[PDB]
Amino acid sequence: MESVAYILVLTMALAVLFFAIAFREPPRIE
Amino acid sequence: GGRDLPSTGFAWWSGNARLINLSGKLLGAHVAHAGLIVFWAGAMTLFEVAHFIPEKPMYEQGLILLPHIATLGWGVGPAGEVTDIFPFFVVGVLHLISSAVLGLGGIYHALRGPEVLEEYSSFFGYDWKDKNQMTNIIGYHLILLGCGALLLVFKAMFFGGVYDTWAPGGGDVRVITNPTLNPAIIFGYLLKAPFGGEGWIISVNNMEDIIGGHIWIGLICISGGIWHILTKPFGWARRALIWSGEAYLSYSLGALSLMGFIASVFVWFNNTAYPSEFYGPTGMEASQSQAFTFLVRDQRLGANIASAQGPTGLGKYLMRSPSGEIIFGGETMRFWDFRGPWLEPLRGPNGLDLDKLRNDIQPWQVRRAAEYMTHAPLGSLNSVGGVITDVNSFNYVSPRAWLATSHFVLGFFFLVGHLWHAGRARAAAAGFEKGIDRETEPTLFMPDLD
Amino acid sequence: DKSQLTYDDIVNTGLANVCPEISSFTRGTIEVEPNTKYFVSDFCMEPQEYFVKEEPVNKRQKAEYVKGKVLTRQTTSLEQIRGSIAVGADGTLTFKEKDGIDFQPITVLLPGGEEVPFFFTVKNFTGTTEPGFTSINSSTDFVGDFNVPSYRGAGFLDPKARGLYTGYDNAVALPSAADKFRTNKKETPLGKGTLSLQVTQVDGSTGEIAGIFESEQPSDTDLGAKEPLDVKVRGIFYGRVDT
Amino acid sequence: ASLWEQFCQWVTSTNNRIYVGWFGTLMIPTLLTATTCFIIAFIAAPPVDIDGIREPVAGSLLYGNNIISGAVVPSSNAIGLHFYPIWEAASLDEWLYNGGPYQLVVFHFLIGIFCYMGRQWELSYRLGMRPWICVAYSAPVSAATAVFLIYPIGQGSFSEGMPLGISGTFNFMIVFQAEHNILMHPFHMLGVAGVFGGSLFSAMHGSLVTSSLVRETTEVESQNYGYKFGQEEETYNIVAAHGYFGRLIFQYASFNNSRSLHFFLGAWPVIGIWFTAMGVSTMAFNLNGFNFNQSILDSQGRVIGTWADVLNRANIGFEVMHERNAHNFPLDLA
Amino acid sequence: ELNAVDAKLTTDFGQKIDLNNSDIRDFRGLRGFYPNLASEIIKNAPYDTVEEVLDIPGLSETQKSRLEANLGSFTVTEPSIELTSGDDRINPGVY
Amino acid sequence: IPTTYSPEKIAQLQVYVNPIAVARDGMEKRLQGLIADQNWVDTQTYIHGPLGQLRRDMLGLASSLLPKDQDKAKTLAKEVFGHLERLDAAAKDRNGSQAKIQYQEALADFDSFLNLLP
Amino acid sequence: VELTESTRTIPLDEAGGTTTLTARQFTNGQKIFVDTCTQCHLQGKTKTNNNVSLGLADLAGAEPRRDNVLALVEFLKNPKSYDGEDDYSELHPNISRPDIYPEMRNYTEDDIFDVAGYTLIAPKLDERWGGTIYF
Ligand code: CLA
Ligand code: CLA
Ligand code: CLA
Ligand code: CLA
Ligand code: CLA
Ligand SMILES: CC1=C(/C=C/C(C)=C/C=C/C(C)=C/C=C/C=C(C)/C=C/C=C(C)/C=C/C2=C(C)CCCC2(C)C)C(C)(C)CCC1
Ligand SMILES: CC1=C(/C=C/C(C)=C/C=C/C(C)=C/C=C/C=C(C)/C=C/C=C(C)/C=C/C2=C(C)CCCC2(C)C)C(C)(C)CCC1
Ligand SMILES: CCCCCCCCCCCCO[C@@H]1O[C@H](CO)[C@@H](O[C@H]2O[C@H](CO)[C@@H](O)[C@H](O)[C@H]2O)[C@H](O)[C@H]1O
Ligand code: OEX
Ligand SMILES: [Ca+2]
Ligand SMILES: [Cl-]
Ligand SMILES: [Cl-]
Repeated sequence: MESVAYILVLTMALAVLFFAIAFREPPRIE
Repeated sequence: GGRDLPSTGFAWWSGNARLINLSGKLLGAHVAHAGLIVFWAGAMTLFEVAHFIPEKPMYEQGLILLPHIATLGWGVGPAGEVTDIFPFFVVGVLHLISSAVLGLGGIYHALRGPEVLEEYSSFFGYDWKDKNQMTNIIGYHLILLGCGALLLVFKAMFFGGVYDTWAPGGGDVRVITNPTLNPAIIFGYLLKAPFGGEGWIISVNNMEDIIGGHIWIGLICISGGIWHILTKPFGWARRALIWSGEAYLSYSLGALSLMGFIASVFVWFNNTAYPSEFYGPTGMEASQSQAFTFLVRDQRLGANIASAQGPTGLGKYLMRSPSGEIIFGGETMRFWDFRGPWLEPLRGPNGLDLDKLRNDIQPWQVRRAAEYMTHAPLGSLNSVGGVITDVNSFNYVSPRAWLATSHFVLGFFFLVGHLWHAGRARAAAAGFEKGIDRETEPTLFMPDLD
Repeated sequence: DKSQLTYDDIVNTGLANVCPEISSFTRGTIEVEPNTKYFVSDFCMEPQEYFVKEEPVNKRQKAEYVKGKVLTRQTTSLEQIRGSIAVGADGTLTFKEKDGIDFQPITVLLPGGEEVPFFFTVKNFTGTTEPGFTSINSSTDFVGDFNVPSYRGAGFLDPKARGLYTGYDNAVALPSAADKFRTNKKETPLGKGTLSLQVTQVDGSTGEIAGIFESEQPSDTDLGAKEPLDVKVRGIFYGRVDT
Repeated sequence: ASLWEQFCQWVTSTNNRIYVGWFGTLMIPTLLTATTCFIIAFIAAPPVDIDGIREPVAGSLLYGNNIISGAVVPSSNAIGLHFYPIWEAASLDEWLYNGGPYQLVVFHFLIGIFCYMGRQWELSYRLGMRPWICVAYSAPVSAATAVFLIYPIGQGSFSEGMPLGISGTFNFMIVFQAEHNILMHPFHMLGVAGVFGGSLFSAMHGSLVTSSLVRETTEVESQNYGYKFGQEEETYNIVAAHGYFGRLIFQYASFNNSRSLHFFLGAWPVIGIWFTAMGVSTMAFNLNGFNFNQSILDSQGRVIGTWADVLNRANIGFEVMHERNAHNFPLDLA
Repeated sequence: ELNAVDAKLTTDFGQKIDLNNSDIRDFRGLRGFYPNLASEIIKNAPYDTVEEVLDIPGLSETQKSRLEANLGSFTVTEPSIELTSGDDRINPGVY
Repeated sequence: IPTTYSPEKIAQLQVYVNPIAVARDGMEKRLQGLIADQNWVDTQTYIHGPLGQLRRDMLGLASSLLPKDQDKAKTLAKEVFGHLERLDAAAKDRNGSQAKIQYQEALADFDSFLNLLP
Repeated sequence: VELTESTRTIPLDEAGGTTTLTARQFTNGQKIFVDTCTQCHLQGKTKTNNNVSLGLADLAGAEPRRDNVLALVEFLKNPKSYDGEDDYSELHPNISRPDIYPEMRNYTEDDIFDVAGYTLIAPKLDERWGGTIYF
């Protein structure tokens, strides 16, 4: 059942990668 | 002619970049470097001859030029024995004297000639933007390259032949009388997969194939030379390419990187144009030799080498390749595509034939296998032979190993040069090689990404 | 279907795992004496269909065979086998296997994910016919026994470096529980298989016989770790009986 | 106006959130293919007969591995350098057994990272940049090509390529040392100089810039809010950093030109990783590290050991136990 | 429980050279045996007793005299398949 | 300058002529049947196998011969090697007639080389 | 200690005769061993056949025994099998066949004496002389 835990933690990292690219705070010149 | 950085904008470590628009000095640098190349060829050949024991194998003595001369069929007989020391010395002496001539010429053009050749002659004067003159120089160099390929063909066909490692009776200097002019064979060597069992052009296995390909290469190069001399670049070529000296340098760097990679693979895998009598066995040859040597030894001890199963269930000496051919067992299963003149006598239509292994193995094949197995291209940087766990008593690194390693490193660094010069050529033709203009910084006029 | 094919024509095509066939029908016989020996020159065996006998959780339900797909590539054929055929005083025909490439390790995949490695072999095969035979014809049928040696040799090492004449005799990774495992002791016994070679096509002018075979044998035990499954191999064979 | 020119303008657009470009038109399919096959194989591939001796190695998570031990196992030694796509297998299960996923992932990954380097050049050209970021990226690319392609080519089998896993990488490194003595190879030493010095100089640069930050925040908020994105002015005092560093060592050991400092920061680990990529690529052809074993003898002739001899004892212990069931002959020729 | 060759090493296989199970390398201590006479001994295995090793066909007077000169180095045990399968008596993976 | 076969010279010759005699004997025993049966695979493996040291042995013989019998032996050996090359080419082409003609030419040149020996 | 005379004193024949090499003879025999022997006999093993190694027990077990100078010289003129029955003149490097082994056609008789002397002295300088390939 450890395979579920490994899949969850890898999926959490990949979801963090998606949300950090797609939904970053936009860099604004001001 | 600027020779300082205030007068050129190039620092001393980029100082040959000051030669980009100075044609006569640039010609002098080239001729001087060419002289360096011919100097190394001559002096290294003289060194190799002076450090040559001719009754000893060439691959045992750290020689890389004498194998090249011997492959052309100079000073050698059957099985690569050196009959005459003199042709190697002649090749060395000729390069060394021509290098003296070339160095004098390079130093003249670099230090006393016209700095720019466009104020002296329209034939040697070249502007990098002048597409017709650069294609003329391409055409000249192409004609002479085709002549060099035909000179190799003339040597193999009308001037005593070349070393054929596959010749009946053993390898010998033989005259190629029937080169393959068939375009199917020659150009299907180009369509073969660059992978195991196919090997692209590295798998060229006979001197007839090599010589026919060089006739085709000479014809192609002479035709292309006459082409670039008679035509201007077409609109697709002018619209796709960068037309500048750094660009042409980087194109040549990419080609050189490709050719260095191909030469490293060629000397590592091919034993036809790089015969094992001169360059030593390949890694595949030595592994197959070890398997064959212990097959012969255990067969002499009475072992049934066909029915002997190993610890894993595969045969200890003989097994099947993934397509079913009868091949040597052990880790050498990976080298089952190896072909060599000592092993092809024992190969049947289905692979290694049992009857030939049982009663057709000659003592010279046993000797050759033991020599090749004990001369595997494995060695420390300090030239200690064998596996790296061996102690220090065997002074050997294969010339195949040296040549493949050197030319792979050169090919990589010339790919790096291509990238550096292709990028700089594009940046300089586009005008931003010196940095971003502050007033017209391009990103400042773009929409935000999010 | 090769005959005149060069190794360059055959290489990487998979035809080297194919046994040669008879050129045409040529349905004839080989006339044999009452009490002499003949040599079989290059006996070949191409396995084609593979079945593993199921062990159900019940102990009374019929076991049945299930087809397996071959995880190894075209490395499944025996070839260049020398042997002998002896004709008996009653008339019986005794095919005896001497040597050659007479074993191949083969892994077959079963439905459900069970990979079954086994030692497909014709090693020391002795097979006999019915009595009253005077010619090797389409009714000739050598049924007999062959030796199936252990798939892993006794110098093989398991992933904890335990084997039979080499390796540890205990689980060294667990030092206080090193001798608690039944897989510490390895064993490479000799199993038995049954092979039937039914000759279906004979060539009289060349001494070429061919036909089908059905063989039954155990599978790998991995040096005695698991019970061997029953493997039935169906295929075709070819040979040259020297007259 | 034309449909092709509209497609060319979309492909080469700097307004794409992720730049595509012509190198990206090769990068994205190859990298997505390699990523999908790697994830599926790392979770659920069946065991792979890497040594070609019918001894399949469980590499995936569903077959008993964890994250550390899991790997996409290299293709079979029986395959060697042979091209092994899916359509060259009789079934998908055979392809999985012989290590076809490794070949698929590695080939599409290598094309993808070469196209990543080309795309880095492409975007630098479209943005009006100088073009040599791709040259710096060519050092990890060369190292990856050395361990996934060049070492298999020189050794003659894709089974010799680095496995796509953590413990598989450790296995590759240990077998590399036992066979090639990579620690004694000066190109690996230059690589260690590259990575140790790159981390050193990263720490130096970062610590000096953080040390010489101009006061633009209170003591409450984070000092990073003293920098505004797209500000014209410098966020730190380089002259103060140079005064500190030329008193820490001596005056002429410190950079004052920031451009020379950043060229050095780029060039040091890149040249080190280039050299170690070439070291692995040259030990592909068995040009191994230094062999100083039994180099010191006494006057009688007896061997006096050095640290290289103890290193060789370790190398022998690694070698005699590696691929324990794959060797049938006395020498490990390749 | 001991495996098979450990049980053999408990027997006289571990003290001297067994004509049914011992490898060819074990015959090197006997002068004039390796490789020819040892190969003939391994080829003509099994033997019920030690003395029928002198009954091997093809034995010249020198081979018979060298086998009689060193008959006290030999025993016979039951031929074990763990040491015999796949020609381990010629090459057991030891160099 | 012996001008006759010395008692030590024939003995020194023997080391080279024994592989040459073996090659000649196997040429009139194996190769003829291989060519006659259209066994081109076995023909090529014979001329590259047990004939695989014919060149070295013949040239060592022709050099180790009498001081005035070197050149004729050398050119007959080269003619033998040329005929064997053309026979190899014919066997690769699967040409029976050319292989037969080249085998006969090789046999004639080999017999002349044998007649040159003392 | 030094390279003493007891280190260079080795059996000369089967009858209890001994010879003592010189320092120059030992150096020449070592150099010849590096140049021609080590490609298969590195550290006293034999990579092609480690059943027949250059260890002293291996040399003593040959027929006749090869733990003396004259026996090693005779093996380097006319090599045989380990039991002395077969002919290895076409299979082991030797001085009687310069046609197939030209790397040793420039070795004199004293060079064979020196390399045999080194082959007898080198086992008492290395304890791993004549062991397993990986030892
Ligand atoms: C193959 C190597 C090579 C070659 C052929 C050249 C060639 C050239 N370089 Mg150069 N360069 C090189 C490597 C090379 N370089 C390297 C590695 C660096 C980095 C340090 C430089 C940095 C550099 C700078 C900064 C400049 C050049 C310049 C030049 C050009 C003129 C030199 C000059 O006028 O001053 C003359 C120098 C001397 C008179 C000193 C004496 C040197 C002589 C020539 C030694 C060789 C003689 C030889 C021993 C005799 C053999 C002849 C025969 C009898 C056998 C010239 C064509 C200049 C230029 O761009 O032109 C406008 C310039 O500004 N280079
Ligand atoms: C790639 C090499 C190369 C190139 C393109 C040039 C080009 C030039 N040279 Mg130069 N030179 C070179 C190498 C080269 N040279 C070498 C190696 C030397 C040493 C001998 C010289 C020494 C030299 C001097 C002293 C002078 C020139 C001059 C000139 C200019 C006019 C020459 C002319 O048209 O007269 C007509 C051309 C001919 C009559 C062609 C004759 C055929 C040649 C010379 C012989 C064939 C070469 C060879 C045998 C064939 C193969 C080469 C071999 C290495 C494989 C011209 C721009 C002159 C100059 O400075 O301009 C004002 C000048 O006075 N050169
Ligand atoms: C080294 C000598 C040399 C050099 C420097 C040139 C240089 C040039 N040639 Mg020329 N050519 C040569 C030899 C040479 N050629 C020879 C020997 C022939 C006789 C066959 C020709 C026949 C020829 C023709 C007919 C044309 C040129 C053209 C050109 C110009 C542009 C070509 C281009 O854009 O490239 C790039 C090519 C492409 C973008 C097309 C796609 C090609 C694919 C990508 C190649 C795949 C290779 C693959 C990756 C590697 C695997 C190897 C194998 C399987 C092929 C350029 C200046 C063109 C020109 O401008 O006319 C004057 C033109 O139409 N050449
Ligand atoms: C194709 C290139 C090449 C190859 C394959 C060889 C191969 C060989 N050489 Mg040779 N040599 C070469 C070029 C080459 N050489 C050149 C250009 C010279 C002139 C200097 C020589 C002068 C020479 C001599 C005098 C001798 C040899 C010898 C030998 C043999 C033993 C090598 C050895 O142990 O040295 C040691 C190995 C090294 C010192 C490795 C050096 C690694 C280099 C420096 C890497 C370069 C890094 C990179 C390219 C720098 C730019 C990267 C940058 C972007 C950071 C061997 C067969 C010896 C021999 O046996 O003769 C019979 C001998 O004594 N060579
Ligand atoms: C024949 C191919 C070729 C040619 C004609 C050029 C030409 C040029 N390059 Mg390029 N380049 C090339 C290949 C080539 N390059 C390759 C293969 C690489 C990858 C390494 C590069 C990377 C490169 C960079 C990073 C730069 C250039 C630059 C330049 C320009 C000036 C360079 C100069 O003055 O030399 C000066 C020479 C030196 C300062 C000495 C170099 C010595 C190196 C570092 C070590 C030598 C190693 C060698 C193997 C010997 C080992 C010695 C060891 C034993 C101690 C010039 C037009 C400059 C530029 O872009 O201007 C337009 C520049 O910045 N090139
Ligand atoms: C420009 C320049 C440069 C360059 C230069 C160069 C690159 C050069 C060159 C040059 C050359 C390229 C040269 C040469 C030479 C050669 C010679 C001079 C020779 C010779 C000869 C002889 C004399 C020989 C002899 C002999 C013989 C006959 C044989 C035997 C042995 C002997 C050896 C004795 C530099 C970088 C510095 C920088 C500055 C500028
Ligand atoms: C001698 C010989 C031979 C022959 C060979 C041949 C015949 C060849 C060839 C070849 C060829 C004939 C080639 C080629 C090539 C090509 C290339 C290498 C290319 C390319 C490319 C490019 C460079 C392009 C680029 C681009 C693109 C991609 C698109 C856009 C535009 C541009 C331009 C950017 C043989 C092997 C048989 C045998 C042995 C020897
Ligand atoms: C979403 C994209 C596609 C995902 C990948 C494709 C589906 C593959 C995974 C399906 C999920 C698990 O699917 C199933 O897992 C089990 C459990 O290990 C595997 O089962 C395997 O291992 C188990 C024990 O480890 C054993 O019974 C046996 O060795 C084998 O059957 C099956 O072979 C696989 O079919
Ligand atoms: O696979 Mn992976 O590692 Ca290269 O070396 Mn041989 O083969 Mn296998 O043993 Mn050690
Ligand atoms: Ca040697
Ligand atoms: Cl092996
Ligand atoms: Cl391992």
